[PDB]
Amino acid sequence: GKLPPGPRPLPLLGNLLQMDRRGLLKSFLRFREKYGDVFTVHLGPRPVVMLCGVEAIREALVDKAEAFSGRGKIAMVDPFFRGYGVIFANGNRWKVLRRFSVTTMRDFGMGKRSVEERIQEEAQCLIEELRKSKGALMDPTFLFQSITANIICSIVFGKRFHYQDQEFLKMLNLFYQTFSLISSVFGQLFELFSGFLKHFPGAHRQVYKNLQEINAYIGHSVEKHRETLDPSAPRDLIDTYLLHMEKEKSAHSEFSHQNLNLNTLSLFFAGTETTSTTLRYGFLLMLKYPHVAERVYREIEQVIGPHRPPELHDRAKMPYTEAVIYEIQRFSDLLPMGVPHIVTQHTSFRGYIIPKDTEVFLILSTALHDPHYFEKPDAFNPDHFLDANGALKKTEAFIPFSLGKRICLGEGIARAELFLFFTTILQNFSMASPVAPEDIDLTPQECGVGKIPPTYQIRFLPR
Ligand code: HEM
Ligand SMILES: C[C@@H]1Nc2ccc(Cl)cc2[C@@](C#CC2CC2)(C(F)(F)F)O1
Ligand SMILES: OCCCCCC1CCCCC1
Repeated sequence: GKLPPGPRPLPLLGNLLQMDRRGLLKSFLRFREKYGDVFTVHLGPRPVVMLCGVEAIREALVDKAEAFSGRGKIAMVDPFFRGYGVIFANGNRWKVLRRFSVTTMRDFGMGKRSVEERIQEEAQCLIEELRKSKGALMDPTFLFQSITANIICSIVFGKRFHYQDQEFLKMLNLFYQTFSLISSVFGQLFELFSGFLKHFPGAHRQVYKNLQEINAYIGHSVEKHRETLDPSAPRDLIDTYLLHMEKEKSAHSEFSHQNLNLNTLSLFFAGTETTSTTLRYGFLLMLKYPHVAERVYREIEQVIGPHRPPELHDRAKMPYTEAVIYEIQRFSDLLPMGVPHIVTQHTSFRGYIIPKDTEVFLILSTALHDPHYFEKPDAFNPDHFLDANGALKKTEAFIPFSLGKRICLGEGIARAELFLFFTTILQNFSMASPVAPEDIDLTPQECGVGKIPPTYQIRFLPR
């Protein structure tokens, strides 16, 4: 009837000396073997409760939704955010920010374009730039970032940036580096001992300087918007929000500038670096499994044809591609420990008691890798999402977007980018590398808050 069991901690160090040099996750995986699906680890001074397996995670996020809906914090970025912006917002600030953030994808501008259409145009620009490389080896990183970021900017600032633009390439670089520093080994140790490390040089200081610098750009852009603002013809997200700041009198209110900047920062960042990451991994996987690429190509050829651009409508008619995409995300396993939650009350769980405000990780990646749902789960295989006839077999253990109240509000957009971008690129190209399939190493560089694929060279060969 106490906190869940786990390794016995030491005062001032916690469970430091039972961890696993590999990582926070590899550590937690070892503990799971000993203590089962629900257990307690002391990350430095605090207890944090781990939940593993799809049954436990659903039980928490869905069945006990009200209790498990709070947001914890990530030590590396907390000094920057400190509770502002939808990702790290709690209580009413979150209720407000979330509602707003959702109803501004799901509610699109009267005259302005569709979400699909924004993506469909991007994809073109992209193919019209892959051709302009005339088949050269390149690192796709900067481009995969470029296309996903332009989808947000489109909604947020009402516009896009050119792939060969400088200030733009500098920004996307601040994102990439920040995300990787958070996912770094220091970044993990920082989770454990931020209290002490705060006072010394290290990545945390860079992640701050980066966040400040992006936020500065957003800030200026907000100022520019406020000047040219038209009360009865809003251009984008920013305009919409500036018009809710119509609530200047109503007295104690959640639409601060701090929220504006921080919220936007929050979206850009999440919407840019996670899809881009998935795509990046997608194409590495295609290099290692050309048979899959070819079989996806065939379906595109057999359902869409070689000319007309793919569209969302086609998705129903083409299961193999969908299954491949699902498998990419499942295997990409982008947010292994999800993002930290907290319990909003003294909370009863499988006979244990988790006190109000205890941090709770939902080890999402124990779901995606459950052997009971995926034969040989360590291995990349589209079959995982197909029945006996090659029809799409959805499964309730596929939760890369988490569940319940906090669940990704980009799911719609992401699943649309992954489909359109993937199939459009493949429609017009085929993949080549100097490296052989047998020799392609999938092992990530960085494996922390986020799984970051190893850095690779690829070429795009017109079809
Ligand atoms: C395949 C790509 C993506 C994956 C795997 C993914 C995954 C996740 C996960 C695991 C969470 C936290 C779940 C939890 O709270 O327990 C989350 C939340 C969030 N995602 Fe995504 N995401 C993706 C793409 C996107 C996109 C396209 C956007 C659009 C802006 C986005 C914006 C957000 C935001 C703002 C949150 C915080 C939601 C909240 O706390 O209320 N993400 N996502
Ligand atoms: C789902 C979510 N979105 C997000 C948004 C902003 C910031 Cl600073 C960090 C994140 C965060 C992330 C991420 C991966 C790099 C894209 C994080 F790191 F805080 F956990 O995850
Ligand atoms: O508040 C905790 C004080 C002790 C911190 C010392 C550890 C800091 C992280 C690396 C190993 C030593």
